[PDB]
Amino acid sequence: FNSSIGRTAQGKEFGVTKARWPAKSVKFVQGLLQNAAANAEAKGLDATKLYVSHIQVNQAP
Amino acid sequence: SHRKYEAPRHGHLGFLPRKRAASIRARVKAFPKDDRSKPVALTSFLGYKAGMTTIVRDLDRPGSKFHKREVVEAVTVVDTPPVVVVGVVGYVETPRGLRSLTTVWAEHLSDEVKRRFYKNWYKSKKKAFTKYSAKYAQDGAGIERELARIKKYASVVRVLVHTQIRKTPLAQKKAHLAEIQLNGGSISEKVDWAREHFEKTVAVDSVFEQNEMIDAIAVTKGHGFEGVTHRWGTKKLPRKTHRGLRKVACIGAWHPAHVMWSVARAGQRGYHSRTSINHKIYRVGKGDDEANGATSFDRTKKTITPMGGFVHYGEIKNDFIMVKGCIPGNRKRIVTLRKSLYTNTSRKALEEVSLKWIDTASKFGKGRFQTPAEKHAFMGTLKKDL
Amino acid sequence: MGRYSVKRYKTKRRTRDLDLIYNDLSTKESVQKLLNQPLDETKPGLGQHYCIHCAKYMETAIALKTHLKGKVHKRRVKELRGVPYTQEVSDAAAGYNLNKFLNRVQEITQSVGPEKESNEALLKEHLDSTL
Amino acid sequence: MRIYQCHFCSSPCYPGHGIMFVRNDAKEFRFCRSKCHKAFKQRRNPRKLKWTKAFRKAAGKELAVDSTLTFAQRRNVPVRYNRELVATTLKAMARIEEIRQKRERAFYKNRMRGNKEKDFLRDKKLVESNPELLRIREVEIARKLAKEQE
Amino acid sequence: SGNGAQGTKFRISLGLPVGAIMNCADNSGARNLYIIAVKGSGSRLNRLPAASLGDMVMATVKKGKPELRKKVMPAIVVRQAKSWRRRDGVFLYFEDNAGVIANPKGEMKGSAITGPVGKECADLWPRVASNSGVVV
Amino acid sequence: AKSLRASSHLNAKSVKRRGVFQKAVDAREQRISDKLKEDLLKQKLEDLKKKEEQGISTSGWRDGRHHTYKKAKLMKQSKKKTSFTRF
RNA sequence: UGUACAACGGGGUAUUGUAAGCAGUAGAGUAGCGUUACGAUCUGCUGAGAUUAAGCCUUUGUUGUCUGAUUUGU
RNA sequence: GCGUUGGAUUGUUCACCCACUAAUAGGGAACGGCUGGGUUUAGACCGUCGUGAGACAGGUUAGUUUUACCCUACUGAUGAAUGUUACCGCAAUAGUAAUUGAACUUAGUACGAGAGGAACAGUUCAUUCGGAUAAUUGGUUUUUGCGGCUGUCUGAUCAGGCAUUGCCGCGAAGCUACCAUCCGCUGGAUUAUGGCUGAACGCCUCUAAGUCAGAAUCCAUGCUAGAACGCGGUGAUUUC
RNA sequence: GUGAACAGCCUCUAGUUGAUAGAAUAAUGUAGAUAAGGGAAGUCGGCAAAAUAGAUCCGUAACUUCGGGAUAAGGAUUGGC
Ligand SMILES: [Mg+2]
Ligand SMILES: [Mg+2]
Ligand SMILES: [Mg+2]
Ligand SMILES: [Mg+2]
Ligand SMILES: [Mg+2]
Ligand SMILES: [Mg+2]
Ligand SMILES: [Mg+2]
Ligand SMILES: [Mg+2]
Ligand SMILES: [Mg+2]
Ligand SMILES: [Mg+2]
Ligand SMILES: [Mg+2]
Ligand SMILES: [Mg+2]
Ligand SMILES: [Mg+2]
Ligand SMILES: [Zn+2]
Ligand SMILES: [Zn+2]
Repeated sequence: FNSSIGRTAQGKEFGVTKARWPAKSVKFVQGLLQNAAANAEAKGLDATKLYVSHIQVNQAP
Repeated sequence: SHRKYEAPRHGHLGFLPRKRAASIRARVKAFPKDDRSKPVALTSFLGYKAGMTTIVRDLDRPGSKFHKREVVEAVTVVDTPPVVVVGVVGYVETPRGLRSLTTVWAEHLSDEVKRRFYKNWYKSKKKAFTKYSAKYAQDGAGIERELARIKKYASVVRVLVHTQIRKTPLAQKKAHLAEIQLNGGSISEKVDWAREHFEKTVAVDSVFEQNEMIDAIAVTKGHGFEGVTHRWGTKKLPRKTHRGLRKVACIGAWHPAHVMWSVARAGQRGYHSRTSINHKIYRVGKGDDEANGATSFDRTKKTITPMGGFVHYGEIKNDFIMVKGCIPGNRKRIVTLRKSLYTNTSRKALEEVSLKWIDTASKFGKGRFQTPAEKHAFMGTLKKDL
Repeated sequence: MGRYSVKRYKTKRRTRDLDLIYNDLSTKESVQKLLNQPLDETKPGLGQHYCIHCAKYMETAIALKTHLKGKVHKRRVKELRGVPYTQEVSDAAAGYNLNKFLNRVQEITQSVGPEKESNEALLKEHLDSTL
Repeated sequence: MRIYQCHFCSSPCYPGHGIMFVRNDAKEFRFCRSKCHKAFKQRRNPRKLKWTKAFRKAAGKELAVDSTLTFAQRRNVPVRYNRELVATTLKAMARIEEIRQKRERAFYKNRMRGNKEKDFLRDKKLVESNPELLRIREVEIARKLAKEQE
Repeated sequence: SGNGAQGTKFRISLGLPVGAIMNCADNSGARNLYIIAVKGSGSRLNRLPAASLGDMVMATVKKGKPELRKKVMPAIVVRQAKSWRRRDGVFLYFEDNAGVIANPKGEMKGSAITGPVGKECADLWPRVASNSGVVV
Repeated sequence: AKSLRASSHLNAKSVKRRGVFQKAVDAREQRISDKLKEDLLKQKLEDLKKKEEQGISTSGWRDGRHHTYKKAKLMKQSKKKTSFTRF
């Protein structure tokens, strides 16, 4: 979803030209990440070996 | 149907595309034809454009209305410190054109030219050519073999030189490196000259002299995105024309159902490679001359530098080339000065220039005085002097 | 640069210079010629009613009288008092032809000055009597 | 080739500088700057504008009559070229300029004598008229000296 | 560069386009000259032919003698108010634009010229220099 | 008028070019060569004065690095079938 | 960790046009008793004062700064 | 190949005059975007016709249509990947540009009863176009840099606010002007044509075989870009 | 307060400081200005802009229903003390 987006030099890390800084989306995803970390800690999993093995976003009503 | 009134088209179709140049240093696309009878000589030189000033010239031009009279002319000053020879490249001829066969470098390179190979100099370990320099040990085998290869196979010999940018007032510390073709004796003689001149400097008066015609090769001043009116010289549309008057009214009215490549469009102006020819050298000034801005008519002991220095550039402390008129590029830009590609047959190429006066007033305003001593002599004693 | 000064001091709208007016007022013959002008159909007032100090034609003698009873005319008359400031003054200020400037100044002080003053006085009384 | 003097402000006019206006009586007016040219077009008085040499000479800010100021004048009767005369002239010009600068410095010093006396009298009157601020100054200096001591 | 002109002419800033009115500096009876064409002018779309100092124009007399009016005559520009550069090193201009009536060979109709005459025009035209009392 | 590419004008230009213009070019070239030799000699003298205080077959490969790189490049071209001259 | 970089400061180079404060015997006159009071303005200290890179030049001064993040192998 | 103009005129111009100029050639890509004539609907008046509603042989005047952010084309600008990264280059292909007049000398010579009157070679400027450039001149000013003016407000001085950049003068820097300055070339192959040798055809013939020159023509030299899937030379190549 | 003035501009009492923000300053726009020399050569057409402007004094034609035209036109001036 990138038609008519400005270009930036910070996209060269991922080999693109179009990149942005969506603060609201980042905050929501950060909250979910913190919650997942808390759930793993309650389960007793090693926090240094955790990786995001599944993430899925679809459209709400 | 046909256009009612004829007019020449706007713009030159041979300078297309009007895009930004690939490098800030303009490429030399052609060198003078090599004559094997002549002694070895360089075909070009590198300088930095400092600014412009004014001269008075005593003209000797038979048949002219200004014969035996004075003329006021504009000149451009190019700061030209000696370049340093650091390499040699051999070129062979193939059915696909000229191909570089091998390159030989000098044993020791300075940090000025080492910085050209780095994007982040302050963080690097500065390892460039550190293993290449080890090939000069124990009689320099390998170096000798590559020089012999150039002698045996090359048809063109170029010498790699770099500018001494530390001598200029420029804030940039990275030097400029370029190939200059050697025109002179045999291929072996060119190779011997380059090898004996490794790590040595060449001054501008050992390439050019006074009253010579040269060519200026440089990238023009950039201007960014520009409309058609100033990009191509089109006429403005009448006042309050709908959708703008700084346009072309009709970009197409005929069958091809396309926009032609020959129609003026808005886009980049400036920052193009340009080669202008036949600029006469008015002075080859030495940097150690205390009065390189003085003439036989003007006895004022002064240098070429105007009061307050050249605007946005600074003082001239090295050898300089004063050519008449203007050259492409702006102040502090690197420029390449090339020998003429042909024997010019105009009398202006044979004229001898005698300068009567060189302007050294301040370029930072309406400069009225040539020297600070003259300014103090005119004004007198100020309040802070007593 | 600004529009008022541009459209007042355009070259095509230039006025006569103060040194020229001083030369006109210095000699009695010039004053007589400027007072007795030939009838010109292109001039205001048929070339009559001419103020020499301001170098200006009036449509009527009453207009000339009102002009004489005014501060603009007084301003010009005050301007026309001293040395006319030719190029020799600026040359002397720079230090050039100082003796020539001094000779001109003493000539103005001795001979040209009082004659011009007497001519101005005679012109003033003539205008007061006739107007 | 010749250095001209500005009609308005007497500044030197070098070749290719300023602008010239020719009047109907063949009088040339050379101006070193657009500033002087526009002042002339507005018909301002250079003897009333303070930044001009004409005003300075008229008001006595710098000396105007001297022996060193009579060596330069327009030469309407040329002389035959003589190499030794040219060399003598070239040395004499430097000597004359040095002497003129010395005399200008002396003139300015004579003009500005008395300033020290006036400034001293003003300072003395101010010190006499401000007793309370001096007491504040003494208190501040004493506190600073006590701080330095301890 | 015109018939009767002596030698080549170097470029001068153009001051008088077609439609301009200049003063008449000779004594033939004309008061002003109205420019209708410029001799030797170039061809370019939308560009007005313009005269400079020393150029020959075709002019009609607007103010002057009735016998002198209602005809087209050659004229030479001797003064212009647009500043132009002399190669000796100064830009200069006159108070007014002024010209003199001449024939196609460059010979003056009058016998004298009043007011200053530009050096360029006087050196270009020998008859102007012969009839000029003030040359710059 | 005669164009820049007019044959007779170019012939007259060549006749002129063979004379004084070429002679002046040759004299300038000789002077510049002499100045270049003088500059080299002066640099040699300065280097000697500075040091006063202090005191062939072209066959085969160029080097082992070149041999390894070129052999690997040709092997890669043969394996990937992207050679210009060899099937 | 240096012909290091920066923020200030200094010196040039320019633009404008003579700062604030004090004083005078200069000031058309008028009022009270030659003096004083008011007084546009004039004169002196004063080419003074102000600005000067933000895309000007230069720098023996003062005060600081030098550091994090990501990726890349035949 | 390269140019082919500036204007007057609508009681009509399906054109005609004046001038400049080297010259003011003809035409196609429509006639198989702004803008005036014109398909201009509702208002109105005059004329002709009609018994009338009305229509016209007609004449005059006034009268809202308003994309683009889509695809493509065009102009410029980035960019993944083939070990990485950096520097110096080559040139397939594409584009291409210069133009006209005058002047000195040749010369008052050739030619010519006279009146008149050239050119090549050697030199100097300018028209149109193109590419740059800002030393100088001019223009521009939110440098709100300096100064001044009106009205009001901060008690006065000083120092300042507001007046939709208040107004006036100068004004560096930058930008910019045929309103400023500079620069814009030389090798092969040809056309028309003029020839050589020479048959056809025991004469002859520039043509048939062969061959010499020759146009602002062509292809190059030179100039611009550089294949993002064309290429070469060279430097360095990681200690957790 | 200025001013003829409930005009325009500035201020006291009282009342607001609301209208998505931040960063840069390409082209083209919308709104507003300045420009050498010439002065309608532009254009179907002076469209649009520019120029004029308050007040005091002098002066003011044809025509006319005698009431007007008329601020006709054209000129001189304006601060402070
Ligand atoms: Mg958008
Ligand atoms: Mg241009
Ligand atoms: Mg400057
Ligand atoms: Mg047109
Ligand atoms: Mg209707
Ligand atoms: Mg010839
Ligand atoms: Mg105020
Ligand atoms: Mg034959
Ligand atoms: Mg590529
Ligand atoms: Mg204008
Ligand atoms: Mg018209
Ligand atoms: Mg037209
Ligand atoms: Mg009327
Ligand atoms: Zn008067
Ligand atoms: Zn001046």
